[PDB]
Amino acid sequence: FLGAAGSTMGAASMTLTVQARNLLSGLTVWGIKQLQARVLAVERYLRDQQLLGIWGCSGKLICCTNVSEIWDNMTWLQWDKEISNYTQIIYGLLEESQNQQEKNE
Amino acid sequence: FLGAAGSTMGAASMTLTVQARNLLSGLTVWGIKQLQARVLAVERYLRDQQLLGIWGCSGKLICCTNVPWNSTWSNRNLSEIWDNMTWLQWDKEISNYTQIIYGLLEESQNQQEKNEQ
Amino acid sequence: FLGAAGSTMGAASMTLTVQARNLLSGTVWGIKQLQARVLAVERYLRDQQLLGIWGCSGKLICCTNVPWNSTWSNRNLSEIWDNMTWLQWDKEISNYTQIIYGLLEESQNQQEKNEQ
Amino acid sequence: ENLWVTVYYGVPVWKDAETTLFCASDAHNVWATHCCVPTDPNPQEIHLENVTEEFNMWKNNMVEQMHTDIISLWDQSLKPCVKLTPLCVTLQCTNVTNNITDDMRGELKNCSFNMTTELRDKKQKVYSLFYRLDVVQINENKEYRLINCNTSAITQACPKVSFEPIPIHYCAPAGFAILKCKDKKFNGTGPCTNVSTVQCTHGIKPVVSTQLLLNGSLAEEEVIIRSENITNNAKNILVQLNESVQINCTRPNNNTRKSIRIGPGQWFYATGDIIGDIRQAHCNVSKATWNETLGKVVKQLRKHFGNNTIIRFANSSGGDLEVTTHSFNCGGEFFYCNTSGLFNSTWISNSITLPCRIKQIINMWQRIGQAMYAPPIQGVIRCVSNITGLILTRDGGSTNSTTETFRPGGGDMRDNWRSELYKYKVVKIEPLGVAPTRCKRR
Amino acid sequence: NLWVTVYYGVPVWKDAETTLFCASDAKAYETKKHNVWATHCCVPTDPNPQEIHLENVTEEFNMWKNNMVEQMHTDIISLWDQSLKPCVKLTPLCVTLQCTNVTNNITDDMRGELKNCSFNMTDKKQKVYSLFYRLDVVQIKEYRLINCNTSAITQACPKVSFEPIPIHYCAPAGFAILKCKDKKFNGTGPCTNVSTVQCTHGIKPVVSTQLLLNGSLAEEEVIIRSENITNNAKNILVQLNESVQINCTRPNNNTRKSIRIGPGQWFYATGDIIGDIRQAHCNVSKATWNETLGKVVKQLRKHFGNNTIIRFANSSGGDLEVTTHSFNCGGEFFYCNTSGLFNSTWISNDSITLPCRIKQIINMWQRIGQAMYAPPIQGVIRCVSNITGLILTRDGGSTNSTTETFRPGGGDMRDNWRSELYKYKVVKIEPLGVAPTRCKR
Amino acid sequence: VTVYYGVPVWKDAETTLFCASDAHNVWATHCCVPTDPNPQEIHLENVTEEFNMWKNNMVEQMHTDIISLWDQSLKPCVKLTPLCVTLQCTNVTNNITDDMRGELKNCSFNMTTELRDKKQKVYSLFYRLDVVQINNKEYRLINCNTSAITQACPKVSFEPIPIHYCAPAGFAILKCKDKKFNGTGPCTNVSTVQCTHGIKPVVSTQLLLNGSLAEEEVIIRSENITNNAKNILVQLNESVQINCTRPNNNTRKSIRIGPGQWFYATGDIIGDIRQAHCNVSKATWNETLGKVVKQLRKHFGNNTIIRFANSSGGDLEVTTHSFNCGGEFFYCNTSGLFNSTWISNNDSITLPCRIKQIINMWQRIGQAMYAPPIQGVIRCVSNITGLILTRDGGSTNSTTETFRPGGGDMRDNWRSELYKYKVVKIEPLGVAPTRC
Ligand SMILES: *[C@@H]1O[C@H](CO)[C@@H](O[C@@H]2O[C@H](CO)[C@@H](O[C@@H]3O[C@H](CO)[C@@H](O)[C@H](O[C@H]4O[C@H](CO)[C@@H](O)[C@H](O)[C@@H]4O)[C@@H]3O)[C@H](O)[C@H]2NC(C)=O)[C@H](O)[C@H]1NC(C)=O
Ligand SMILES: *[C@@H]1O[C@H](CO)[C@@H](O[C@@H]2O[C@H](CO)[C@@H](O[C@@H]3O[C@H](CO)[C@@H](O)[C@H](O)[C@@H]3O)[C@H](O)[C@H]2NC(C)=O)[C@H](O)[C@H]1NC(C)=O
Ligand SMILES: *[C@@H]1O[C@H](CO)[C@@H](O[C@@H]2O[C@H](CO)[C@@H](O)[C@H](O)[C@H]2NC(C)=O)[C@H](O)[C@H]1NC(C)=O
Ligand SMILES: *[C@@H]1O[C@H](CO)[C@@H](O[C@@H]2O[C@H](CO)[C@@H](O)[C@H](O)[C@H]2NC(C)=O)[C@H](O)[C@H]1NC(C)=O
Ligand SMILES: *[C@@H]1O[C@H](CO)[C@@H](O[C@@H]2O[C@H](CO)[C@@H](O)[C@H](O)[C@H]2NC(C)=O)[C@H](O)[C@H]1NC(C)=O
Ligand SMILES: *[C@@H]1O[C@H](CO)[C@@H](O)[C@H](O)[C@H]1NC(C)=O
Ligand SMILES: *[C@@H]1O[C@H](CO)[C@@H](O)[C@H](O)[C@H]1NC(C)=O
Ligand SMILES: *[C@@H]1O[C@H](CO)[C@@H](O)[C@H](O)[C@H]1NC(C)=O
Ligand SMILES: *[C@@H]1O[C@H](CO)[C@@H](O)[C@H](O)[C@H]1NC(C)=O
Ligand SMILES: *[C@@H]1O[C@H](CO)[C@@H](O)[C@H](O)[C@H]1NC(C)=O
Ligand SMILES: *[C@@H]1O[C@H](CO)[C@@H](O)[C@H](O)[C@H]1NC(C)=O
Ligand SMILES: *[C@@H]1O[C@H](CO)[C@@H](O)[C@H](O)[C@H]1NC(C)=O
Ligand SMILES: *[C@@H]1O[C@H](CO)[C@@H](O)[C@H](O)[C@H]1NC(C)=O
Ligand SMILES: *[C@@H]1O[C@H](CO)[C@@H](O)[C@H](O)[C@H]1NC(C)=O
Ligand SMILES: *[C@@H]1O[C@H](CO)[C@@H](O)[C@H](O)[C@H]1NC(C)=O
Ligand SMILES: *[C@@H]1O[C@H](CO)[C@@H](O)[C@H](O)[C@H]1NC(C)=O
Ligand SMILES: *[C@@H]1O[C@H](CO)[C@@H](O)[C@H](O)[C@H]1NC(C)=O
Ligand SMILES: *[C@@H]1O[C@H](CO)[C@@H](O)[C@H](O)[C@H]1NC(C)=O
Ligand SMILES: *[C@@H]1O[C@H](CO)[C@@H](O)[C@H](O)[C@H]1NC(C)=O
Ligand SMILES: *[C@@H]1O[C@H](CO)[C@@H](O)[C@H](O)[C@H]1NC(C)=O
Repeated sequence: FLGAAGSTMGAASMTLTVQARNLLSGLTVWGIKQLQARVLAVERYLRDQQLLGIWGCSGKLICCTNVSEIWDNMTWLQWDKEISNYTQIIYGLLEESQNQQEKNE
Repeated sequence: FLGAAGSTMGAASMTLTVQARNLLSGLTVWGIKQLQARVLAVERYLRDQQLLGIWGCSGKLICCTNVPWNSTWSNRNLSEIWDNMTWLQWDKEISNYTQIIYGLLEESQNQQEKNEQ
Repeated sequence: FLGAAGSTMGAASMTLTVQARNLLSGTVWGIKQLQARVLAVERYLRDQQLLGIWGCSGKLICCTNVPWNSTWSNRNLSEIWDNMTWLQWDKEISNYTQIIYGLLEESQNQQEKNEQ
Repeated sequence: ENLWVTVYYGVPVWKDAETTLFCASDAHNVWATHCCVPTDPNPQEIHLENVTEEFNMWKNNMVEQMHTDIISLWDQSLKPCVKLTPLCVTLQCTNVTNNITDDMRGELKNCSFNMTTELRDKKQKVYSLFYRLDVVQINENKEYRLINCNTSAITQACPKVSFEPIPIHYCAPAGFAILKCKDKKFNGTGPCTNVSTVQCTHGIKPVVSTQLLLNGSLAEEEVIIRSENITNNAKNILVQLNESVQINCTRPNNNTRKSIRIGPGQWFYATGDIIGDIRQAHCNVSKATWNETLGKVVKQLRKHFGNNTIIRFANSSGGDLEVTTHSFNCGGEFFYCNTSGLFNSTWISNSITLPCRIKQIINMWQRIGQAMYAPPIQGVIRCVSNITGLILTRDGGSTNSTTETFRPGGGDMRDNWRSELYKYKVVKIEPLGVAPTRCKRR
Repeated sequence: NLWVTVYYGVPVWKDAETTLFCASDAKAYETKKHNVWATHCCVPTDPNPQEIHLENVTEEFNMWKNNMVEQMHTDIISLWDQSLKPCVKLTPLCVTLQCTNVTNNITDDMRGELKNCSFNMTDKKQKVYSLFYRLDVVQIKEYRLINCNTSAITQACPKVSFEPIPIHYCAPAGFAILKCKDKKFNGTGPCTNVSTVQCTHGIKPVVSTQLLLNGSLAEEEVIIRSENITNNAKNILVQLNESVQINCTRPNNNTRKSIRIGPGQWFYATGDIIGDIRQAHCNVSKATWNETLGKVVKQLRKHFGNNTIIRFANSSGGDLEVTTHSFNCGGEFFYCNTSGLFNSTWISNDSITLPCRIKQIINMWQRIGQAMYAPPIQGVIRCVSNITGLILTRDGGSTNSTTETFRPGGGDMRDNWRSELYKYKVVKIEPLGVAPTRCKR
Repeated sequence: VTVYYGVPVWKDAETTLFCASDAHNVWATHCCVPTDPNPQEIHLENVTEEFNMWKNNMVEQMHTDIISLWDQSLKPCVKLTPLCVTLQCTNVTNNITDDMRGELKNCSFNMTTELRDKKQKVYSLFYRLDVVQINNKEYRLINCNTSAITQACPKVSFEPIPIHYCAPAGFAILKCKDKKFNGTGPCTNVSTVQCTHGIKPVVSTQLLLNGSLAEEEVIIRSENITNNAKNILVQLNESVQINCTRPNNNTRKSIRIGPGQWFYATGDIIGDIRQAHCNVSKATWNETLGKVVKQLRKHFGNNTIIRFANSSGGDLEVTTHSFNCGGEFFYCNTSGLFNSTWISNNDSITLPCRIKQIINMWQRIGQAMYAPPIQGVIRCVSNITGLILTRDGGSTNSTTETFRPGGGDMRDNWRSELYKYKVVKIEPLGVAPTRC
């Protein structure tokens, strides 16, 4: 599952199908809290799909976009923390690029 | 958002796709009503996507298809329903038999798939 | 809906839309209904994600780059697409479902990484 | 070879499954507590040609779920009601003798007692009538207590709740389906060769009774006898009749209701004085229909016990009234009728009046941590019901020269709800699968 | 040679009845720490209540069939009742009370108004005493509390505030709220200046009768609105053009007497009064009221004739909840007379003082199976409120006359919300269009 | 900037975990989800993760859940308000040993019965700790008229079972397998799991009973070791067995207190009356401290003298070792264990115990449970798995450190097992620069 977390950014790209499937596949009064938890889990799933939708990456695990070269000595949980402060800019740019791509329709 | 009633223009449908960003933008007593509302918002989203999928229009805003237009539905030619009529008015004109058009769209996509697979 | 259940495998292929239409939709009672709606969504999404992983999103029928292994079944196409139904087929290859599915996920993973 | 995997979504396959079913019904009843779901005007069956499927009325899922839902509704309806805990006081009880017929001489008591008032510093003296089944001696002397004052709190059932059965249709959500068996004699278990798919059940009235099943479905053409391991005495026998038998029941006394305020917004409904003379409650079964009906059951029954023997009917075994008598709920009144007048016969391989007892303190789900008080009804009661089946048991033993004695049985409510829901099963639709074809590339 | 084409993102909507969510701004729950409104309507809103103008859209509105009103009414009741569930039940107080009159430094306007009651409170008994207002105590010099024979009295919890804060109702995704911007809109029919919003402007859930306090004002003129102005069974809601300031007080400096009635179960009784005992009252500017009422008449004559005499009169008999200005000031419950406000005939030194009664056992929302006890408030109460609208009714029988009579009245509560939600409508968005008709694949 | 989905990353997060258990018990009727008969764990090669057991929200959740279940379980039970009456006691002198003189009293009282217009006179025994003399000898219960005292239901068991906490979808629990991890800082050899191990919700004070043992020497964990305001949690390598008993053959009288309510009174003791007690092997205890002392010297100096002493003060909940054995509540004197000075250079220890019935559970003032009596002789055996210690405020003006037993806050007991676990939220969506 998360076994590739400590390897390298490149190699970990080969386990994307494992992680994607495992996040969706998984008396009653106090239990309302569990019902709320189930609904929230569904919304989290859809939130990611909805971002892929507006960015034009729907249905993909590896999406090519329109917006040094290491990928060996750095891993996920390192590199992605370093760009935490830049990431929101990127997300805005990904949406903007798709908004312009949509002109051709 | 609902920025126009400027006839059935259709040139700016991208604006209302913000309702497809509906989840991105997001003691229990009456919290049940609020929970029901969250569930229904999800179902409405999924039902529209399922329907576009089954018809072969998924991923697009403007889907040009294989079902011919019938005179038994509306016979106003084109300028009447493009330059002079609004979307609210158009929906009223074809308010009836939408289940007919939808059923035909599903049949058409099934034929398109069997002819390829 | 399930009217095609007794028909042959190649006949039932014409009712895929019919069934897809009703898989999502079609104070004790209140809580049961809410729980039922949540379940319907969860099951629906699990099946759709799986088609997405396999690269079959948006299609009722898709072909993939996975050869049929000769050990999964030993029957002719004239005997598979006719002369039996899907209920029978599902039982006959039941013990390989998770194998085939794993292969489908891997085949698409390779197809996708190959595109950069 | 050259065959390739092709994936199909929307495939007509399924597996047995347990899911949540929801209520639907047609146009203050406890059986429709926000059951705001219409049934179809046409709950159209989809016949499945060439489909044979296995059914099992025993070890089903629908029966247990129905049982659970009924108890839950029952309790939910009683929660917001007046507690009668303050009435567990010593009663001063004497005999009701004025215009009482012989059959009723000792049946009713006239009890006076101290009761609470709106204010904490005030008390009132009141009286009411009770059936002897609800009142017992404290030690020996007119000092009595209610039967459940050493067991549990008694909750008064709320007025304006009828509890009258409404056929309830159980519906499966989304990807689930209910399959129905259309055979006439499927006999409880095994393959059914004539089946159909439905979205909701036919509508089952939650009638609560013992020994005899009232207002259910009839068998088509012939009597059907269903039992798990029928050549045993371990399991009961369910007999579904192919014709109904009417049973005419009554509470002939013109009873009244005495409304007593017991606190700041709380009322107790007491049995008041009776207008006119007092007679015994009873049920009438016509001999003209019962003897023939029973003979038909025997003919069908004598398949499993050899085709050459004597079938006898006898009364129930000892135990609580909830199991030894026939329980009815008519107008909200609770009857416990003596069926030994019906089950008394010898069958050789060649008007019946049943007295009834009445109770106000009820424990119907075989639980004693709860109890309900049934308010009196200000009027005279008559009801006519359809006997659509029986729950019977048989004596055990061996070396009795194949002598078979049958007796009324049941009392376990889950078995009443097998007289319906025997033809239905729930399956999960699993619309995704693979098959080989001539499609070499994606 | 025309073909079906499918469009997603079509600007089409339908009338709808849905569940709106309740929201408040980001400061409301930081300042109003124990306020039920801020606590439960916790979703932050109003960063920018941006409107989308709908060019060329005519939309039909109906304030008397508006589901938003019914939802608000239910939400207010539900929250109120939930808030009292864990509070102390004052059942030890349903004992005979022995009472005498408070005659200590009392004015002439309150003789017999306050009573000093004592009783034996719950193997042990403790004689206790407290002060009560006349309205809460009924003779049976033996007395009992009102609402002691039909219902239980629940003490409101002193730790939770019900002080109104603005409430915004917000559409769930898939829905939108349309606003009528036409000025001088009378609550019904087509509106041509229309815009779309995510949430309402913020309504304070103020509860009052006869005079509506702290609402919004009309932009240009007094607006008279009714379901059927020619009927007599309907109320007339008058939205004022300018506010009228009303200054209310409970001049008596009260103390609190804490009595323990169980294991952490405390009862709060009125202790005694410091200083002179005086009558509670409200003041309005006389000149302002006169001009305000004249404006109401000018815009009322339009429906009755400009040669028709309009007179105002006070309320009919009935319970205080409908005959007086039911009002909450400082958390105390007031019932002000108002007959000094509605006493004139209109033909084509500077203030008015309204005496007020105080009551502690309150039966809210016109229900009778429940009662609430309001704990005493210490010190002296003063508040200033804005009269933003009136609720008037009209006497029938005017057929045989040239004069119409208007009286204050109405206590249904929904009307207090219809007066703010009248410009809003909820619609469902239907983004999928099926066949405008254009091309083959 | 390529978009990837299914990326193995996460961030620390606070969520609600659900309870699961292996297959009338308070946790069994809650932790309804069966556990995996064969749980899996995934080793994460080359993953370093920062852990902090003192900031672990899993502990805060467990604390809240344990209290909530306890309180919910006691709701549908008998209130003992009707029993707050003057009681009339006589000292029990019936073949009582010296150490039990004055411990038991026999009171008569007038209580409720089946009917509200009748009363009954009953007699029962009370432990002195539950009864206060009012100045024949008149008595009332402790906090008789100020606390809400609820009878525990005879039908519910509070025996701890090894409950597991499991992640909801979207979350994972990480484990620190480093054998010497001291509760804070980076940990290598991190594994991903779906559920925690089974943790028995054992309630105790000075000594931590049952649960896990350290594999490599004694491990001492604290938030701030030089700060005397903090407790020191010491994990042992081998357990110390304790044999505890309530030797008196007591009986139980079930009497009616209301229409459908039963009250359980302590009845005449059948056998002779003796003091309750716990047995600790003497040699084992002495070896155990020697191991603890060596590890303490590593923090306080190898030329520093280590001394053990009893509690400095407080009420029973902190001055004694408390525990529950089969429903009975013990308060044991540990001064017999913590009495030695350690110099750098067949017997047993008996700890006398007191029994108390009205329990101020979770240290809440005004809320108490009445523990019904249990008939017969009660025995239990337990494992000391760890100690809670504190140090005296002697500053630096000493060559000797003095350690005393701690106790009180329950969060520290639960931290003894939930120290290797961390909860993280999985965030599968991310981006990276690629040549496409
Ligand atoms: C640390 O772990 C140990 C175990 O390794 C644990 O000690 C065990 O405690 C249980 C419960 O107190 C003991 O089991 C009891 O034994 C008596 C013997 O007569 C039984 O009567 C008890 O039965 C009850 O439940 C029945 C249910 O049907 C009732 O019918 C009956 O009347 C009783 O109510 C129960 O089985 C067990 O014997 C000990 N183990 C040993 C070795 O003695 C210890 O408690 C844990 N530490 C802490 C602090 O909890
Ligand atoms: C209409 O709105 C006005 C405010 O615009 C409301 O009056 C205000 O009510 C609050 C709560 O009763 C008062 O708060 C108090 O402030 C004093 C300050 O010394 C403090 O000691 C008290 O404990 C309390 O917090 C506030 O002062 C008061 N504003 C004014 C000008 O007096 C009014 O009640 C609203 N009308 C209605 C009917 O709700
Ligand atoms: C079986 O069905 C009959 C017919 O509906 C039930 O008897 C009727 O109950 C209603 C209740 O309002 C009365 O108004 C009718 O007058 C009754 N019928 C007759 C002939 O009097 C009967 O109660 C049902 N049986 C059971 C056990 O519930
Ligand atoms: C209300 O009545 C109580 C008695 O029920 C009055 O309390 C007494 O006041 C005198 C004043 O000299 C004291 O000496 C007594 O000790 C008080 N009695 C008690 C029981 O406290 C009280 O003053 C009256 N209050 C009002 C406003 O009339
Ligand atoms: C309402 O108006 C009255 C005057 O009509 C105010 O009462 C006066 O208050 C001043 C305060 O210094 C006294 O000197 C006067 O003697 C009072 N006059 C009378 C007739 O009693 C009253 O305070 C105003 N109320 C409010 C809420 O502002
Ligand atoms: C861990 O680091 C070592 C360093 O020599 C390396 O050889 C090994 O491949 C790394 N493990 C993983 C999972 O990448
Ligand atoms: C739909 O059918 C009704 C039938 O009464 C008719 O009045 C209405 O005009 C029809 N609408 C359309 C769009 O044809
Ligand atoms: C059932 O079998 C017959 C042939 O025996 C066939 O004609 C019919 O179409 C089949 N039914 C279905 C649903 O396919
Ligand atoms: C009076 O009550 C007793 C109760 O045991 C009963 O035996 C007796 O027959 C009754 N007398 C009547 C009805 O006269
Ligand atoms: C009929 O039911 C009995 C019940 O014991 C069973 O043994 C028998 O096999 C069933 N018959 C058929 C044809 O399934
Ligand atoms: C039963 O039959 C008897 C015959 O005399 C009759 O008097 C009685 O009314 C009948 N009861 C019912 C319920 O039909
Ligand atoms: C029940 O009453 C009906 C009339 O309502 C009558 O025809 C029928 O014969 C009676 N049944 C019995 C068993 O007496
Ligand atoms: C209080 O004073 C009024 C003055 O009219 C009088 O009628 C009433 O009887 C007095 N009540 C008491 C309790 O003294
Ligand atoms: C309290 O009870 C005694 C009982 O004799 C009575 O005399 C006294 O008047 C009562 N006190 C009050 C204030 O009701
Ligand atoms: C509304 O107020 C303005 C002043 O702000 C005034 O000029 C106008 O006349 C008023 N409206 C009416 C109906 O009098
Ligand atoms: C209300 O009080 C303010 C001062 O707080 C004063 O200026 C104003 O005139 C008063 N209004 C009335 C109607 O008395
Ligand atoms: C209304 O005023 C009249 C005097 O004009 C008075 O008699 C009547 O009682 C008043 N009614 C109310 C409710 O204030
Ligand atoms: C029970 O009540 C009686 C009443 O006379 C009293 O004498 C007796 O002492 C009471 N019992 C106790 C233990 O207080
Ligand atoms: C440890 O305790 C000392 C005081 O004894 C304090 O100065 C220091 O900051 C503490 N360290 C941490 C990490 O809190
Ligand atoms: C306690 O005494 C009873 C007396 O009947 C006896 O049966 C039981 O075994 C004794 N138990 C112990 C532990 O001594």
